[PDB]
Amino acid sequence: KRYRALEGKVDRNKQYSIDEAAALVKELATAKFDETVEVHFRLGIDPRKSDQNVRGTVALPHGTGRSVRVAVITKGENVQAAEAAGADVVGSDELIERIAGGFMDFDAVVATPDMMAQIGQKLARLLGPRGLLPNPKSGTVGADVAGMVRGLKAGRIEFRNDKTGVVHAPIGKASFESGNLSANYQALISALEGAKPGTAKGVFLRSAYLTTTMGPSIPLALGG
RNA sequence: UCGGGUUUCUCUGCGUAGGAUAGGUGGGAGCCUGCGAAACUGGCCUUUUGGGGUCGGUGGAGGCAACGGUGAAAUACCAC
Repeated sequence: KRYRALEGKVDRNKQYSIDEAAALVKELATAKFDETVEVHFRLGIDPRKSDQNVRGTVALPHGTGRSVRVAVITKGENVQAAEAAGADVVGSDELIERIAGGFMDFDAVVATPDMMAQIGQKLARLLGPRGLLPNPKSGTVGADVAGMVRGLKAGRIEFRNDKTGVVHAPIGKASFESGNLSANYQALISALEGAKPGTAKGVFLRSAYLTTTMGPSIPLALGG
């Protein structure tokens, strides 16, 4: 159990908005190690059609307690511009053997302009239908594997949708401040309520709830 | 008796592989002694293919997830 002195201070009938929940989120987590509290939203527009899934990304503010994940595949003057920085698993053309041998937990596997065919002639039989490839309009295309892979540096990417009616993206950690849990919360209603491709209904935001390693939830308010 | 709603309580979810239905994210490695995990017999619920609960004989009480297995995710520990 262990449900008091952290839920006794919790009532699921009042409010705790932006400048208030931020000074009461790192609190409701007197459990074990570092404890992050989720930020819940509800995509319940119409959860059973192909044009209601948010097929886009989000970019976290500062620097989380994590790192940077990008398995580059390059050759030439792109190896010293991709190993002397801090990406992930970089070498040469043998990165088709590191992503077809027995491990695919890597992220945005980059390439080279004239070497896109390395992830299109050799890894379009396996890595083809994975939706994690470099193309000339989305993530990282061209010789931009040092400037806009910084969108994979300063911002936890993440792209997912479901079949029920719950969508909750993380802020990172609570190992910061009471003005930085609401600074990470200025990029979640700033990069997640913009999914309107084909058809939708009326009124989007309704309320908000929470989640930890021992809860709980004080319904977050909304406004200016 | 019927019409439904709301709220407390109650759980099915195998087109794929994956030993045993993972239902989702974060703390993804810890505590749990304070709120439905093992399968011998003519089963209800999923339908006499395997699988949570069983009514009772039958009678190892400490563990599991995982590296592996594995996939845009994994079978457990805490909640929405």
